[PDB]
Amino acid sequence: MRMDEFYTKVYDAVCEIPYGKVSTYGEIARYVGMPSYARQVGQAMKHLHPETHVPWHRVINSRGTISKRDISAGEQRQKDRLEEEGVEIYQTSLGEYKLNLPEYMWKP
DNA sequence: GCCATGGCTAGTA
DNA sequence: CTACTAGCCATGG
Repeated sequence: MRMDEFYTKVYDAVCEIPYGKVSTYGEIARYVGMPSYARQVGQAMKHLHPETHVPWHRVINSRGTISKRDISAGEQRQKDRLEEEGVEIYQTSLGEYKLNLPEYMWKP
């Protein structure tokens, strides 16, 4: 399998998500049959124009937190998205937006 | 050829 | 609970 097909598969998947629930970079590389490519899933999302109707925000690291993404402050748009999604979000000791991971994982 | 990034994971201290 | 490991891997200079 080449890239770009890859990219799409992902995108389609991240639309397969149910409003409210979420998944995980790894939990998606694993799925589109490309287990190891978790890190590329981040990038895939990193790309994306702001004009999209794709559910970027509702996706996280296996830690069940908003990944750092060092270069950004959309970490907030991601937050202010799901407290909008009804998903309850709790800020954390020395920073961090975390939340009950397994209330919201996704299943066929 | 190289390394330096990256929205990563899964260990084990 | 945190911190710091291995490994993983495009992508671009």
